Amino acid sequence: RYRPGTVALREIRRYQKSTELLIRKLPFQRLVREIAQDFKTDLRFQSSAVMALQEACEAYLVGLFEDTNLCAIHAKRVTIMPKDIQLARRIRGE
Amino acid sequence: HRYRPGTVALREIRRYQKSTELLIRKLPFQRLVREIAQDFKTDLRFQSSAVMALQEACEAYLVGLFEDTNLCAIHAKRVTIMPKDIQLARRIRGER
Amino acid sequence: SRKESYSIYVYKVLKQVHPDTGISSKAMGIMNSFVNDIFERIAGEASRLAHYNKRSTITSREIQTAVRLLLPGELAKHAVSEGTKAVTKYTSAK
Amino acid sequence: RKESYSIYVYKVLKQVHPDTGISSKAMGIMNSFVNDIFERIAGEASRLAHYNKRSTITSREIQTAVRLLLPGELAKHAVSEGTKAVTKYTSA
Amino acid sequence: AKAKSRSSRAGLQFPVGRVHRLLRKGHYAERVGAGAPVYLAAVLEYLTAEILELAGNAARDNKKTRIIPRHLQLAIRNDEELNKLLGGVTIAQGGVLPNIQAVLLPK
Amino acid sequence: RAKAKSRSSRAGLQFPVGRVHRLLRKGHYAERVGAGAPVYLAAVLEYLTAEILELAGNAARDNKKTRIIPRHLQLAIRNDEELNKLLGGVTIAQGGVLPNIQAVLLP
Amino acid sequence: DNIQGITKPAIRRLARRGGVKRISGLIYEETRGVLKVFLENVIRDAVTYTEHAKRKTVTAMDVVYALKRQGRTLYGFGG
Amino acid sequence: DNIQGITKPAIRRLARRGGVKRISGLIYEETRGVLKVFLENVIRDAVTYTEHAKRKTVTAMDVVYALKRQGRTLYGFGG
DNA sequence: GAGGCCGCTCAATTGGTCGTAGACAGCTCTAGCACCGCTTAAACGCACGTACGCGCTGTCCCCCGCGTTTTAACCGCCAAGGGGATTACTCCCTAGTCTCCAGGCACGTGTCAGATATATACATCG
DNA sequence: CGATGTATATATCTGACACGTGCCTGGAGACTAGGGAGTAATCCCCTTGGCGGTTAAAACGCGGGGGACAGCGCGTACGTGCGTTTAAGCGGTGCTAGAGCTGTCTACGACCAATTGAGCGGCCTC
Repeated sequence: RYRPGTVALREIRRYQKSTELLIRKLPFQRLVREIAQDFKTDLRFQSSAVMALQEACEAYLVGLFEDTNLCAIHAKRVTIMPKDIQLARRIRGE
Repeated sequence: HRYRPGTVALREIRRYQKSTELLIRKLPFQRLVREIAQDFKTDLRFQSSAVMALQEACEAYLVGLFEDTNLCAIHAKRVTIMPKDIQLARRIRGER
Repeated sequence: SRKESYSIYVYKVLKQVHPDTGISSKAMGIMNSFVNDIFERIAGEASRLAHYNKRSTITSREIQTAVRLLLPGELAKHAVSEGTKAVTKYTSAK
Repeated sequence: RKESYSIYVYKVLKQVHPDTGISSKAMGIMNSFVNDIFERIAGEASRLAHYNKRSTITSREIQTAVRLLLPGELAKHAVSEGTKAVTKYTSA
Repeated sequence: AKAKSRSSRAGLQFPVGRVHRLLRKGHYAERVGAGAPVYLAAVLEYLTAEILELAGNAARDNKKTRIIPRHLQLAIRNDEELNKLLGGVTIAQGGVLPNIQAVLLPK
Repeated sequence: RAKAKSRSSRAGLQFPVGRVHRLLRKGHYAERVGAGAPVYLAAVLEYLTAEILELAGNAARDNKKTRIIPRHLQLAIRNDEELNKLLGGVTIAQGGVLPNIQAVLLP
Repeated sequence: DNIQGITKPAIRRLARRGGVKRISGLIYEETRGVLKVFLENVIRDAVTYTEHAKRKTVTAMDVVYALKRQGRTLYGFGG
Repeated sequence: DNIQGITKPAIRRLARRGGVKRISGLIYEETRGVLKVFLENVIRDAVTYTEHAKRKTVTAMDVVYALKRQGRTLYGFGG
């Protein structure tokens, strides 16, 4: 048995090495279509527009988790918690 | 007769949040402005309103930075602001 | 050497909203700088909307779209109906 | 027909690394970078003229926009390349 | 042949003629249509009237009769839509809103 | 009639001075564009392109690769402290992130 | 109800790329709401650019301009 | 050595306006450095606008424009 | 998957004209700089007391890791028609011009809203 | 229950604001020209819908020990107050550097036209 958190370092190294998209494409596409249905019915989406959205959203979330982790280290914790996200978003002005 | 620690601090907070006056002494600030500018060009001259625009901008920047610093102090379960709270705020703000 | 300002028109509006009240020249200068700021924002975005469609004129569609991209929430809804009520009066008065 | 900078980026690449090729995705990133920086410089060159009541944009407007936008050492070298180009051009 | 202003025909206080001139000379496009300055003037007048109505009520609450920059700062920062539109802006002599974190008050 | 010789070859440039001059004259930046502006702006754009491609080629060779791909452009832009200041608000598709772990997290 | 398509493992991989070692179980519901608001603003702007062009298909350039409006340029898709 | 004329009492009054109840003794020397960096960047831009105009006198518009390029627009001195 | 080669076309070049805006010199009057004397607001220094930050131990639960099931993402191929994109036709809208007259800009006047100094009333803190 | 601080009430006055005059340059009205945009028809790209299947990934239980967090002790660093002292702030005089304006004029950039080869789309191939 690998000790708790030993595998997490390999995971971090792997995912910082690669460049692939990490969310499943189909679920994300159906989320995008469900949102847009509130603004217009019978929209159509180019195949590349959903990819551009997925790249923008994953880059946003990764940067937010960097700020969250700095806020977690400031409180002497290791575990990130919801109050770490709300602080980072509050300083960023969102 | 003596007040306990922090009551006059709260009185000052309410006073200085009520007022709109500029808080740095004018004449000391004008010299610091002139000392900085002579690294870029010699024998500069300043309009009186240019120094006042600089002073308004500097005080408006510092007050907001101390607000962001105080949220980082409370997040760590403190009431005292520390230099690392300033550095954290500057880093999340993206200026460090 | 004459300098143009919005001072007269801000005063005319003030007298309609509050007939008992005056405004100091510093507050008038702030309001004068506000009008020029929001003017530059809207004209900028209208010009970008014009060039994205390879069109040459700026029309009320571009102003309406820039307003709808710029102003939040209910400001957009009421600014649009004020714009169209003004245009429809101007065209019907002939 | 669509205009691009692709052949000029390729020429520069052959100047810096003769043996190395470039993929189409990187070529599109480079074309976007060039398009973005042209507009960033030309916008400040446009503002500088109107503040001074001038009706023309000239080498000084481009030079001052470059000084305003680029960080320090990039700015020093970009200006030293611009002056070299404009004097080689005019004195020819 | 009696001249009558375009602002009076539109029912506006802001100058449609000046806004038209200022669009034409601003290098925004090579052509500007007849309806654009009427729309932009009506929008600018709406936003001006909202700001000044709130500033005047802030002046009345302090039992003052003249608007000063403090009242504009109070008018903007207390409205959740104007504060989002004017988020990057510093107002000279404006000061701040009174606000203390509940952790800091006496127990 | 003289034999034509391009203005870019007079200036000693790869980038097209003629098209940069057209884009300045056709973009509503100002009503007049002087002759030196496009030679200056072309020399600047060529310098900025070459500085990026040099570091990207180094990053490609250090992977023992022979083609530049977006990952190498991201590594170049984020490994230079001046380029990262010019391109600090930009995301590159397929670029990923710099390998970086806070030392407190490591054993 | 497609927000449940963004799974716990998927959020974990994004936290891992950001360097996070340990995650509390409450993070997933908070992250879903944050992502939903971020998508809502971009889609609203892209549909506004689509409506102004009188198109019915959302083009990738509409997303590029919507992201540019928020001040976060994306390179790779043109523009 | 004029930076000492931004005195400790003025730093305290500024922290009071920002709601700070208690301040550690090291804050003042850090705050002077943060202020000096902000002044340097703004003055460098203002002087660049003064140079382009061929003026020898720095003016309020040069400062307002230096602040505008930097994202911190100021109302009440110009437009 | 990127590079070598072809046909070809429309964007770039060289030449002459001409209208004007910006370079040059002379003038003037504003306001920025330098110095003097005085008051006294604010800063600086020391003393001292207690509230706050910091480190320590204990505990109990809730994330990480592993094994099996099971589900719907992915690849690949087939249908078909909605829509984006292009070309051709032509009309009505905006640019440019001249005349002329009234709206908005400096300049002067003067008075009442706000700044000030004194009094005291009551709210708060210990 | 005492006393300190802030709030509110009264009298005074001085200069910022609000109103009127002169006048000039900017907006308004009537007309002409031409090219930008609206309308309509066709093509055929690529988007949406469907079917099979296999094998990657998500979901559920179990185990357990690493990590959050609560209660405690303690000692030094920051706030409050009084006295000395220093230079900030005000009114004043002098003055000359340089910002802002005027008049001249000539070097520059926009514009038209005729000529041609630099760059684009496409196919082949290692």
